[PDB]
Amino acid sequence: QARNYKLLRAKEIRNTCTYCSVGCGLLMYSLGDGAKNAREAIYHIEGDPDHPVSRGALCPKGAGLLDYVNSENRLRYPEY
Amino acid sequence: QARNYKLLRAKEIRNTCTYCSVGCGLLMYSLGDGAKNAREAIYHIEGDPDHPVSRGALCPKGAGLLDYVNSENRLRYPEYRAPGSDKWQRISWEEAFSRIAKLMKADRDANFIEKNEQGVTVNRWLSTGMLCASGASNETGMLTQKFARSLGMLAVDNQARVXHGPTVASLAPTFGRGAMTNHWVDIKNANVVMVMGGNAAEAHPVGFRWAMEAKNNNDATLIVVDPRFTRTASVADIYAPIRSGTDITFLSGVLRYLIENNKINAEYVKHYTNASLLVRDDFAFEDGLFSGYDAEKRQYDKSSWNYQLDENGYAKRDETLTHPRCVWNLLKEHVSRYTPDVVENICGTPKADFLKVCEVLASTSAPDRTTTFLYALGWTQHTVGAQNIRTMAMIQLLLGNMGMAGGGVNALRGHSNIQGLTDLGLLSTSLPGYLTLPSEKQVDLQSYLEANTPKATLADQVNYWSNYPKFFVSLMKSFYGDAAQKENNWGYDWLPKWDQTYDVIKYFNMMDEGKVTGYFCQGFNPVASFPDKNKVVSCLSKLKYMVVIDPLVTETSTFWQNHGESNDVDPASIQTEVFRLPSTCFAEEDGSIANSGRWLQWHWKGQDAPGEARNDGEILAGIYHHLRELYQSEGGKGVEPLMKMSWNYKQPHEPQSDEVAKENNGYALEDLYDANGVLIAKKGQLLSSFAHLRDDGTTASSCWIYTGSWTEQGNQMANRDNSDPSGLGNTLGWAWAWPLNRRVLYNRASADINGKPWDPKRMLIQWNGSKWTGNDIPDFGNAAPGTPTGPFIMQPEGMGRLFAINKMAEGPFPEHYEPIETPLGTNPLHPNVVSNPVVRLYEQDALRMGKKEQFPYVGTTYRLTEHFHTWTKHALLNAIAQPEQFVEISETLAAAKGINNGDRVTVSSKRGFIRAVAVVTRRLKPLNVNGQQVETVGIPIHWGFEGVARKGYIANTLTPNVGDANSQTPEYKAFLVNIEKA
Amino acid sequence: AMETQDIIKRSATNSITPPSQVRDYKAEVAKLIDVSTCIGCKACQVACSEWNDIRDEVGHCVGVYDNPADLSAKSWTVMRFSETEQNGKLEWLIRKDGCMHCEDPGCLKACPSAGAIIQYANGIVDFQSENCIGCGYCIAGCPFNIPRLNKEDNRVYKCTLCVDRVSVGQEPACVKTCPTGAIHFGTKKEMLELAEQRVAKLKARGYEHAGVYNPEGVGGTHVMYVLHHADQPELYHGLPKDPKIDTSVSLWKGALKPLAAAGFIATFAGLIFHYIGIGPNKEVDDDEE
Amino acid sequence: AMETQDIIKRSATNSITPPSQVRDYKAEVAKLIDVSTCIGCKACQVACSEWNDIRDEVGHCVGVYDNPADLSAKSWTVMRFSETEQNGKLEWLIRKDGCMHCEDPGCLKACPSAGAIIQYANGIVDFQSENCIGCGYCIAGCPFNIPRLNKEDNRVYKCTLCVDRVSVGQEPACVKTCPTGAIHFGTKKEMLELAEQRVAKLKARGYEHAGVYNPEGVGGTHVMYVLHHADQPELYHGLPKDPKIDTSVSLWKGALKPLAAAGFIATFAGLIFHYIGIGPNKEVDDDEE
Ligand SMILES: Nc1nc2c(c(=O)[nH]1)N[C@H]1C(S)=C(S)[C@@H](COP(=O)(O)OP(=O)(O)OC[C@H]3O[C@@H](n4cnc5c(=O)[nH]c(N)nc54)[C@H](O)[C@@H]3O)O[C@H]1N2
Ligand SMILES: Nc1nc2c(c(=O)[nH]1)N[C@H]1C(S)=C(S)[C@@H](COP(=O)(O)OP(=O)(O)OC[C@H]3O[C@@H](n4cnc5c(=O)[nH]c(N)nc54)[C@H](O)[C@@H]3O)O[C@H]1N2
Ligand code: SF4
Ligand code: SF4
Ligand code: SF4
Ligand code: SF4
Ligand code: SF4
Ligand code: SF4
Ligand code: SF4
Ligand code: SF4
Ligand code: SF4
Ligand code: SF4
Ligand SMILES: [Mo+6]
Repeated sequence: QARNYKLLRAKEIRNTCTYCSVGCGLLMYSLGDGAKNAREAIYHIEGDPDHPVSRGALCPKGAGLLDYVNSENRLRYPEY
Repeated sequence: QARNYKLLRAKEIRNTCTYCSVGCGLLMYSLGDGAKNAREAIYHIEGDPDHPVSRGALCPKGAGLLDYVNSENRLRYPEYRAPGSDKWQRISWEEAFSRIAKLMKADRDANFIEKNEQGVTVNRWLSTGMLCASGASNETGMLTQKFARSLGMLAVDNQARVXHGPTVASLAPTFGRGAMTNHWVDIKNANVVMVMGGNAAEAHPVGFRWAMEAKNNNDATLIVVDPRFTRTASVADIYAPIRSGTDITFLSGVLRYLIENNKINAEYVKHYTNASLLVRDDFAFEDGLFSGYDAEKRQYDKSSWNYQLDENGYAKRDETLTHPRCVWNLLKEHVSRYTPDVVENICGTPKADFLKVCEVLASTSAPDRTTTFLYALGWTQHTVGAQNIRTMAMIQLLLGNMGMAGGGVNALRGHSNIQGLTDLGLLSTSLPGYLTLPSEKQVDLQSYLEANTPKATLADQVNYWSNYPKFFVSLMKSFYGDAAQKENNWGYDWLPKWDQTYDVIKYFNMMDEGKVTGYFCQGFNPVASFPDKNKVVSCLSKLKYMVVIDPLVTETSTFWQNHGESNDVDPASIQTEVFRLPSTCFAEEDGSIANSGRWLQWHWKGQDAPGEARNDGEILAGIYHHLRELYQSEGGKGVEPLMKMSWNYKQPHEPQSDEVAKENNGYALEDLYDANGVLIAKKGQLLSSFAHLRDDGTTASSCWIYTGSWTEQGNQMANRDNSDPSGLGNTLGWAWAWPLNRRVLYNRASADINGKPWDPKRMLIQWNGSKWTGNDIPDFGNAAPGTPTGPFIMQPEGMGRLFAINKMAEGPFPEHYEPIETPLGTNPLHPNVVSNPVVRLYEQDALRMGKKEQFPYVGTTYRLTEHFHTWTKHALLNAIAQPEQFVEISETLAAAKGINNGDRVTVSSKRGFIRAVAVVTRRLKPLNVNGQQVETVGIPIHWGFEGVARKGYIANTLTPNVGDANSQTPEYKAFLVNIEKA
Repeated sequence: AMETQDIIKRSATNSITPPSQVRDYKAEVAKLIDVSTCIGCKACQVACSEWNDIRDEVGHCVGVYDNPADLSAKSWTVMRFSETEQNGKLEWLIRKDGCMHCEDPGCLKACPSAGAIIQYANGIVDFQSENCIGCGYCIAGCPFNIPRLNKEDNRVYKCTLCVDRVSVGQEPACVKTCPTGAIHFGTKKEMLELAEQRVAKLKARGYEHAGVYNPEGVGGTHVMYVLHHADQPELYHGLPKDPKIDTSVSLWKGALKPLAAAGFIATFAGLIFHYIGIGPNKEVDDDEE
Repeated sequence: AMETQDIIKRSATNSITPPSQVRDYKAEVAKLIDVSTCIGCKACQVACSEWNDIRDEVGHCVGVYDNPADLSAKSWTVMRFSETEQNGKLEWLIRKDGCMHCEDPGCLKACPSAGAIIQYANGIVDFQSENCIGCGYCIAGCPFNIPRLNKEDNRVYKCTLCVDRVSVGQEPACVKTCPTGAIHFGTKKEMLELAEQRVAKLKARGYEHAGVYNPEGVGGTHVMYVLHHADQPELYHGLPKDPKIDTSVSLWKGALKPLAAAGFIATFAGLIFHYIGIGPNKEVDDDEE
């Protein structure tokens, strides 16, 4: 049968798209249930169906947020 | 490993079962997470484990809801059948609305009656009528009420007419209200559960769990008295047979037994019933007739059926109960004739069985033991239906079981919302909140209010109906708003005034005479449900137009179509224009419905309806706005009453459920103050209690008993707190019950005159020195223990009536009368008066009645657990459960006719025939009655000519067109038939 | 297969190569059907088919309430009705029928296809269809006549004890739906407790032979009954008295196999050593000298 | 395999041994892509790859907005752009491309490996990779040129209609994400209804040949389109007009097999009966007498 649904026990967090002013609602999913010993890591993001403006939709920018959050070019340390 | 759990990411929606009145909670699952791009589709439904009544359970009907919601027979598009045509033609919604409005306006302009012959404005329309949907929400109900009355319609009925009308007609006069007195879970507190005049294990299965809880875990005795050994009998401690139509004899025999053995709660009787009141000396009964009979009009002059009056105008009393004219002594005399031998001779019930029942019931005369009665159609569907119920209610008063947890009268309602539609008044002469439309003799507001506001008949009583004016004026403010003012008597003359009651049998008699032009069938299938189907089809064929609103294909919508023996008509000869409009079902709208225990429960939408189906309010609005616009530009008759009705919704073409529910609850139209100058409510706010309604135009409510359902604190019908602090099964935090959340009616009677509980382990209310408090909301005011104030607060005398004064059509005490079609051809108690002397029987119907020489067996109709009327046969799961039509007969009758189990047979009556498979069983046995052997042929009512189960015949092809003398509810439960091998 | 690593029995699998079962520390579960509280509503039939995505045909009425008339590939549970006067008065005995989830399943014992039938540590016996060859041996091996072949795919199907619900923590669909609570579910240990409490109550009402149906002949079952007349289970539409795997099936699937194995090996040895020992039988072994 | 017991078609499986499919009472689902409401944003490409855990290479621009330029093992859906003046004025026709989930799939029909391709009762056609041998027959069998081989594991991949989401009650990722609602999802019955309503609106705007693309040649599809110009599907970057399984493929996978089977059996019989009938052809059959 099909692979299991990958978000079944992930932590779900509400947020807003970071790009344009439409303000689409997001539902972000992190590995870990919030316990102190688990360092949360977002591994999937999709739309919030209840948001009145976006109603679950996300354009290619909002839909690809995972690759920005986890970009290889994220800054890690103060540099001089 | 196992297949993955199929609902893990589905949208979960809470709703309520759409079939019977138990009101089981549902959890529906839809494909899609609610995103706008995903069109939700329900693909699974199961129970809600937190619901206090169902606790996750669902019977085969509720469990198979998916197959109804997704039935292949769901309606998708507006369809039209032309005069003489044999096919449907799809049309647009706008075409349907315009065509219907045009037909309605032409008919209303031609036949509207502005004034009657005595010069009184009556504004009534009688040539077009409506049947209303008891399976639809309360909000749809109110919109229908406004639609119908603003147009002046009086031929407006819902299923109550053919169902529990007799209950309202008997329980209201006896206790003050016509509703089920306790609630489902409360049944678990009973010591004796009596199932007579009903078959709860098949008709209300999930609710019946609580009777099984009483039996299995409260050591209760379960008794079943029925002509058939049913599935309820399967689990009963005691089963006793009875001939259909003889309940009054059996129950009157119980009354005689209790009185003779002094098995009564004496203090309860002395104080809480009218046992001590004195009856006029001219009241009498002899040889089957009470005093005042007018043999030519076949009605009674009820002047003598009243109390003697004292010097202050109140009923005279004799607290010692020794006066020959006290109700108690007259009751004793009346039932003295019903000995065990008489019961055996008329009912067929063996004396040994009857004794067992008497003894067990008698054991509950003790203050700390109770019997609860669970009944429905076995008692209501008779020409003496209301009197059947009167007798049982009297028994509960003698035993002191009213107002008690585990006691009361649980008159189990039918349709999921028949309670709501009755509450909202979708009955010929009714208005919401058990108010009444003006009769044409009441020429002004003053006369109208005086006729409907009862004067107290004993001093120091609550007599709450004295508040009638506040409820009426508030209703008018809700209907008309600013147009209703003191100056024009709150719009009084805009309401249609009645000259008589336009019940369904009467209206179809009119239809047969060509007096009816059009008819609306909203969630009602008369071709299947009305008596004498062959006559019904003949009547409908005379209509010029018919509008059907339903989520499914119904036999009524296709009455013009030939279906062989099942419906042998010639389409070319029927000129009726038929409109079939596709509506939503329960799962496709939000709204509320009232269950049997008076619980108004909210439910939520799970998916959009299929195709172009629209919600009921949208359909009414489409027709209504098209029609009113025609009047705006053309003028016509009865323009003002139609145009003044309010339709104050943000989107007039799409009224929302919350808007209507709030109207029903009510609003303060000006700031309101109590007598001490304290603000009770601000202008514009929702009211919290009907106690705040006023008769001066400052308050509005379209259903006063619903005030408190949606307040400033929110939608109480959506409450989901299942806490039961007392352990008695009372959950005040789940949904909201009327009136004012009181779960057990008459609960002041759960305690004695000093306020002490009859059973300390079942305290419902108690006195704290200044007010009544407890495990239930007191159905009482603040009268201290020891005062004369009675516990039945809607009664002018504050008592339960053993003697029903002038309220019943055929007598203040019940009396045995045989069914119109009786297997005996006589009445053993009084041969001079065989059947009810006040029954109405039209000449045309009298000609269609059969006699025992040609139709020797008792015919009776009833339900099977697996199907709901002729509705579930459209759902595959239920069709699989009971696929083919059958009838039940005894081994004795089968042997006499040469019928082997499973053989095909033809059952017939004077009116028609059906053919079916024979289920031969010992569960049906002949009874010895008045020297004869009486056989019963049982006919389940679930098959017909539309659906996915095997095609069959409408059971009503067999039934007589005659009903209860009070409500005109058909005698579907006792008639005559013959049977032959087929 | 074996992803759950709690398979305690597997069809057609040699005893010396047992199935993966390290995760076997789990409580056994059980369904308890108290027929004395059953009202024959058939809600269980409907809930089962709805949940399991199956629909049988619209049948016929042949004189009884029973319908469908028998279990089938599309009806995994059916209510069976019996009217009797054998105990002194008319009684309508109604019993829910379907897989008993035997501790020692005859279906699994008779099955010739490796992995077609398995038993989980919690007591559920289930069919793994990918391995079913449609031989029907399980129908005869079953003491309760439960397995049913689907003509459309040549495979057997039956009640799975809602393994897809139980595996993730939820009770079966029929259990939840039962209007009167005639059907109970939980750990077998506590269901046995509830059964004995119910039997005590029935005895107090006059049913001196009330009892729990949990047949020792098949090692106990994970679907049990509380019966008013446990001394006469046949009254409930043929429920077997003292059921057990048939002796012919036990011999066929048991001793016959190794016996045949020994014969084969011994025969091969004999013939081989015979040829070698004596040599061929040709026309002339004499003029070879 | 077959855990869901609702497999209505399975590749390289003899017709007399059908796959497990007792749980087949389920409504067919469908995705409806209304190209007249599509804005060519590519959100669907992004949502698909994000959800499915796949990433194609960073390609090149060769003069058009299209990118990636074609479906691949790492791009299960791609937007295809077409500029035309064929209808009287400049139009930019944009179409989402990917598996059509055909009712009668050519990929499954051409596949030679048992169980490598299956069709679920709800209409989803999916690849069971454990059985894929990388032959590529499905690429030619597909009327829409959809399957794509992954060089890293020799297996084909394509749009799964988000079987992992749909199986548990949620709509596909691309469906949910579509900014303008050009993509709809639900039961096929109601999607057909929405499609006809949309076609009516387009006709009212002047598109007299607007229509639904649900090709009868492949038995209908579970991914359908609403097209402004249904009379000219080629305008939408080559969408086939009246697609069907190729005649050569139908013959190859059809009649050729049993014909060859008969020849083989008949040949074996002939040769065997021939040898026996006439006997060997040795140097001297004459001095044997
Ligand atoms: N399964 C199912 N449930 C239902 C419905 C349904 O269609 N199917 N409909 C719902 C509705 S609308 C309602 S009103 C209720 C009614 O529910 P009930 O009235 O309990 O049910 P019925 O099956 O009509 O029959 C009542 C019983 O009375 C017996 N009976 C017949 N004549 C007499 C008589 O004269 N005296 C006595 N004492 N018994 C008699 C019949 O054999 C039958 O078993 O059911 C509701 N619940
Ligand atoms: N022989 C005999 N006759 C009887 C009886 C009997 O015991 N025996 N019992 C009588 C009784 S008590 C009753 S209640 C009647 C019932 O008989 P009816 O109420 O006429 O019959 P139902 O089949 O329940 O159908 C009513 C309709 O409601 C439709 N409906 C569902 N939801 C909605 C909705 O939201 N909106 C609209 N507009 N429609 C909706 C259903 O699809 C159905 O077509 O039968 C009565 N007639
Ligand atoms: S998802 Fe797209 S439209 Fe929405 S806020 Fe982000 S960039 Fe804007
Ligand atoms: S029909 Fe009645 S008893 Fe059955 S599930 Fe629906 S509400 Fe409950
Ligand atoms: S659901 Fe329960 S009460 Fe109903 S038939 Fe099945 S076991 Fe009996
Ligand atoms: S009842 Fe039959 S099918 Fe079920 S586990 Fe037992 S032997 Fe196997
Ligand atoms: S039919 Fe039964 S015995 Fe045969 S392989 Fe399938 S499960 Fe095993
Ligand atoms: S346990 Fe599940 S599979 Fe078995 S009868 Fe009940 S609902 Fe059906
Ligand atoms: S997400 Fe929707 S609008 Fe955007 S390119 Fe894909 S189908 Fe077109
Ligand atoms: S589009 Fe091609 S890959 Fe997709 S289902 Fe159809 S034939 Fe198979
Ligand atoms: S490449 Fe295609 S045709 Fe070849 S085995 Fe894989 S799925 Fe089948
Ligand atoms: S349905 Fe799922 S697999 Fe197919 S294109 Fe959309 S997101 Fe990708
Ligand atoms: Mo009813």
